[PDB]
Amino acid sequence: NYNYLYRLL
Amino acid sequence: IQRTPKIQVYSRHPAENGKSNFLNCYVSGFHPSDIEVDLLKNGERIEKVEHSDLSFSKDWSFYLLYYTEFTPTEKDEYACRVNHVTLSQPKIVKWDRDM
Amino acid sequence: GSHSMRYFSTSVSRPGRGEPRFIAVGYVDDTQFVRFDSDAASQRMEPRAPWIEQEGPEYWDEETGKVKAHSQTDRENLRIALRYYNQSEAGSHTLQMMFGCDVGSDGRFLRGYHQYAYDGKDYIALKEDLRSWTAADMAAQITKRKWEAAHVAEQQRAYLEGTCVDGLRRYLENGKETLQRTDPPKTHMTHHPISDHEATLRCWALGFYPAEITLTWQRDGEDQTQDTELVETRPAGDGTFQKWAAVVVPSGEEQRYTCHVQHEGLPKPLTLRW
Repeated sequence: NYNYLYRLL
Repeated sequence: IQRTPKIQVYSRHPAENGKSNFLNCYVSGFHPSDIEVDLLKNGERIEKVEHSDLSFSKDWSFYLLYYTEFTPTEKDEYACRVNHVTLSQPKIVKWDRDM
Repeated sequence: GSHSMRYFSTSVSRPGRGEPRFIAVGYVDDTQFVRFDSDAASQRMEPRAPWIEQEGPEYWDEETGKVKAHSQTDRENLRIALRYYNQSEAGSHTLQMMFGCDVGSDGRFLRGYHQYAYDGKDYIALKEDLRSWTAADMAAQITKRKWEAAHVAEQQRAYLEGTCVDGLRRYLENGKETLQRTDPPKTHMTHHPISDHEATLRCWALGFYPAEITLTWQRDGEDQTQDTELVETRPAGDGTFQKWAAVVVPSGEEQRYTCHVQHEGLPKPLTLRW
């Protein structure tokens, strides 16, 4: 399962 | 940074003339990921060549496998032509049946 | 007995040639099982292993949702990194990410990963304590304190310690036949004179899985690195791997060299001698 990735640098 | 590809050209099974096989060109350890890889039969580009999905190693450098089904013969020469920004001219690696 | 799952993503900006290209792949151990390519027509996560095709339509919808979201996130991150380093929109740049987990033989959580690289080099990486960040330069230190203040590490723990290891466990059960097998290397040696004084001896390992393996040459029972050549482990294309190790020897002294092959699938390390 993939992760939910929304975090910006 | 830029890293030149290491290039390996080999068959999936040990070569036997007249017996179907796969011809592989494995490029690893390069950066950036923009690369052109072509298989050559007697110097001519083979048209149906598949490749693996782009991936990379722990050091972040990329690797790809290009491959095609083929049947080796006594008189056919095969090679892999790799085109990358770190190579001032494309590198053409001939297929050696014992690497 | 231990196992890993990894997802690898690559975002590459193509200035003057469209939006950045995004490619992601997933692996259990040395076995790929999914892919996504932003330039492909389907716009879906796609199976790349037989045992993941069991997964039903809700899986494929959900995993597609998640990878497209990542693709938009990392397009933004490309632009932010361009600002951090003060670079022009003219050039092409690369943002790679890797995340996943390791489990032990009993399936319990061993370690979690969540790491970025920019233009081929370390940018920011979650440390093994899943609490703190290692940043590679002053650009990434900007991000490090942003993510410390927002507690981004804590908010990843549920995935790394829960979803990831649960998914990995399920995959290892669904694909036992493929993933939980060991294929021992098939080995042989080749011999080529290169002049009247010397010869090449080449030790081969073929058809092995997983990819981890050790080939070493000994002369009169002592490890030998001088005049040896070891190529990178390479894929056969059928799910197994290949490697060789070669040594140039004085003609007539072939019998004092031995090649030693160690692999998970071998109950005893192999010893080859011409």
